[PDB]
Amino acid sequence: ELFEARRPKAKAVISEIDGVVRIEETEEKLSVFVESEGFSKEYKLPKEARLLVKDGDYVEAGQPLTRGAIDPHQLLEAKGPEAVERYLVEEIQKVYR
Repeated sequence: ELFEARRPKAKAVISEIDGVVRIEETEEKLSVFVESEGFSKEYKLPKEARLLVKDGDYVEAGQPLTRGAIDPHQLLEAKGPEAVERYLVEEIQKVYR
């Protein structure tokens, strides 16, 4: 899955830009706002999904919000080549180790 650069089947959502996390939990919804100084994008997730972020936390661009495998391509647009190289080499080594 790593050597072929495939979007994982159960994949985590990563933040596109910087901001601070503001949680919203409805009975039927679990939207998450990452709020920057200019404007902000909203990510709607399944209700039972696991989160890595406490509320009101500062998240860099390309930081996993969800638990799951990162899509290497989403990461390439957000963080640039060196960040993807870091992710691939370590994630491969995880299995072999």
